[PDB]
Amino acid sequence: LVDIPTKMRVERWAFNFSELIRDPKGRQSFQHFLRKEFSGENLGFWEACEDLKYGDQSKVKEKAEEIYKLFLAPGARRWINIDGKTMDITVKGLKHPHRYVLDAAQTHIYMLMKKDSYARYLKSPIYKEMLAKAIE
Amino acid sequence: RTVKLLLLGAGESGKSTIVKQMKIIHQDGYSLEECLEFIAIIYGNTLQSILAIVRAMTTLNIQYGDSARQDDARKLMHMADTIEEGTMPKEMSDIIQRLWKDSGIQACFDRASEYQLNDSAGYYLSDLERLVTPGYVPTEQDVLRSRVKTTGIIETQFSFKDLNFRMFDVGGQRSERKKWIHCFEGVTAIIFCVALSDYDLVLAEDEEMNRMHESMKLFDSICNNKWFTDTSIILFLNKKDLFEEKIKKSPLTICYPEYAGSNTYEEAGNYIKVQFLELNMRRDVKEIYSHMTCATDTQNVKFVFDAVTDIIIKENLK
Ligand SMILES: Nc1nc2c(ncn2[C@@H]2O[C@H](COP(=O)(O)OP(=O)(O)O)[C@@H](O)[C@H]2O)c(=O)[nH]1
Ligand code: ALF
Ligand SMILES: [Mg+2]
Repeated sequence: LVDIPTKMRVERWAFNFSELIRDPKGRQSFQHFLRKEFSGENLGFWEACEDLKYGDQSKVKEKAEEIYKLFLAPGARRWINIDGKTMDITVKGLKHPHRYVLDAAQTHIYMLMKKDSYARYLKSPIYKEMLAKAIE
Repeated sequence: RTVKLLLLGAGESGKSTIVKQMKIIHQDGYSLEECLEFIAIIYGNTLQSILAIVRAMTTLNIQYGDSARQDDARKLMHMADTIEEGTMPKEMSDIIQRLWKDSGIQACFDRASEYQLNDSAGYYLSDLERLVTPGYVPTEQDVLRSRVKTTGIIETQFSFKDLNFRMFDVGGQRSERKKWIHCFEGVTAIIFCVALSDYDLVLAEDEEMNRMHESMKLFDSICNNKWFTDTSIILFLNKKDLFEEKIKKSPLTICYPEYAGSNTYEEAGNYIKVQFLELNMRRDVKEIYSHMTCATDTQNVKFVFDAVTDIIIKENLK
C-alpha cells in the first residue's frame, strides 16, 4: 500500500532533523533533495551504517568491508566528507570489524547533513509541496 | 542576460561566506527568524572551538595558568556529551569564560596553527558574554562568522547590473571535488578562494599536508582546464584580516622556504599572490584577476564583487 503522511507528520519533520530521518518517507523525500544538491552519498552512508548495526550480524565483516570500498576508500564512488581524525579512527577499527565500528564516521556524516543539508531542505519546494499534499 | 558563476576553492577558504554576503547585498539579507536559526550554529562553533583548544593543552603538553582550571576543563568535556547539541547553559558559558581567561589556554590558542581550530574561535570566545545575554540576536557579522561545512552543490540566484547571476557554491574537501565536474559546462566566471592564512596550517583531510600547498595544487588544476579557457577567472586571496595578523608572528618560510622578503602583509601577501598566478599555462591569452579579500567584511565584498561584475560585463562585450 502507498504511504501518504498526514499534515502533522510532515510538519514534525521540521521539528528536528532526527524526526525527518527516522521516518521512511522523510528520508525518501530528503533523498530527492540531496540528489539535487549532489550530496546523497551522506544519507546513503547513514542508512548503510544502520543496516550494519541493526542487520544480520552474520556478515558484518562483509558489510563494513564493502562500505569502506563504496564510501570511505580514496576516490571511492560514494566518497564521503569526513576529517582525517575521524577517518583514521575508522580505518583502525576496520581491522577488527564489528557492529559499532562506523560510529565516529556516522556521527560525523549525521551532523554534516543536520547543519548544512537539512536546513536548506525545510526551505526547498520539495518540502513545501510535501506539506501542501498533507492529509487533513 | 544570464551568467553562471562558480565559487571554487579548498575547504574553509571562504566560499559560503561570500554567498552569505551576496544574500546581504543583493537579496535583502536575513529576517529575524533566519538570524535566530544561527544561534545554535554559533553555540556549536563556540563549544567545538573551546573543546579543541582544551584538548590541545595535553596534545601540546601546555599547562594551565591556574591549576584549578583543570576541573573546569574536565567538567566541560562532560557537559559536552550530556547537554543538547547547539545550546549553551549558564554553567557552561561560565566554565568557558574562565578557561578563556587562563594564560595557558591563551598560550594554546596562540598556537592554533598546531592543531585544528575554527577561524572564528577567537571571535566568539572573546565575546561569549554578549552571545549568551538574554535576548541575544545574532548580528550580521555573527552570522557571517558562523561555520558550517557545506556538502554538495547549492545554487543561489540574484540580479545585479541587469545580469541574472546563477551562483554555484560547492564543497572544498577532497571528497567533494569529484562532484565539481557536474557544473563545468557553460561557466561564465569562476571566483576561486584561497585562504591567505593557510600558509602554516595543515589540511583537515590529511594533517601531513600544508593547506596552502593543497590550495596551490587545486588552483593549478582548475585554472588550467579546457572547460574554462573562455571563462572569467578571478582569484580571491582571502582572510586578509587574519593573514595580516599571523604574518607578524608566523614566518611565511613555513610554506615557502625560499621566501626571503619581510613577513608583512604587503610583501608576503604579494609573494603568495605571485605563486598562484604563476601556475597559469596560458596567461599569455587568458589573464587572471585577483583581489585581496575579507569575505566576512560586507564593504570589501560589495566592492570586490562590483569589480568582478565589471570584468564579466567587459569580457562579454568582446
Ligand atoms: N576573519 C575572517 N573569517 C573568514 C573570512 N572568510 C571566511 N571566514 C570564516 O572562516 C570559516 C570558513 O568559511 P566558509 O565560508 O565556510 O568557507 P568555505 O565554505 O570552505 O569556502 C567561517 O567560520 C567564516 O566566518 C575572512 O575573510 N576573515
Ligand atoms: F569548502 Al567548505 F565548508 F569547507 F564550503
Ligand atoms: Mg561552505
